Amino acid sequence: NFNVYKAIRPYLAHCPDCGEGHSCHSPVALERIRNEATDGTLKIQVSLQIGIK
Amino acid sequence: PVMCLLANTTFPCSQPPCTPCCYEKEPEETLRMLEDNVMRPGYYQLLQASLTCSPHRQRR
Amino acid sequence: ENTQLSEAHVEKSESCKTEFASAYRAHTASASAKLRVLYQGNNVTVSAY
Ligand SMILES: *[C@@H]1O[C@H](CO)[C@@H](O)[C@H](O)[C@H]1NC(C)=O
Repeated sequence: NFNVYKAIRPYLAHCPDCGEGHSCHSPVALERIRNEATDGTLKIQVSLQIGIK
Repeated sequence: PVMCLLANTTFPCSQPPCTPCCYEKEPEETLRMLEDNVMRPGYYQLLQASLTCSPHRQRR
Repeated sequence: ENTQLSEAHVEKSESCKTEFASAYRAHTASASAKLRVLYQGNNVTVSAY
């Protein structure tokens, strides 16, 4: 159920913030980060997808 | 309610000419549906009928 | 001859649904209170304006 990630029209990005500073074609890259939840909760946006393929 | 429109066809907002499985039938035309009906939440319910997808040949 | 137009703007946040501050204006207040009276063996209490 809830199979939604067939429609992920790509935002394919050569990740600049790879290991030891410089760039690599990383799909695990962070694009947006939310921490404003006052309980120390960290909403992190990875450039890859889990769960639904 | 109100009918949705792919710039020539006034279909019901969750019932297009390709009712259902819009992306399986027409992928890039569903992308043009995204480009055209981005104002329309009934189109988003059609997309939900492709997100909770219920195709013809797929029994789910 | 490879160029990149680039574009950005500012929106509201995720917090604005429930978590938000209010620059709020008020003027001349109201005088309400609450009192308990002992009256003929009755600890009885009311609240009024
Ligand atoms: C009535 O209220 C007073 C406090 O105002 C308290 O000292 C007293 O014990 C109370 N008496 C009874 C009978 O409730």
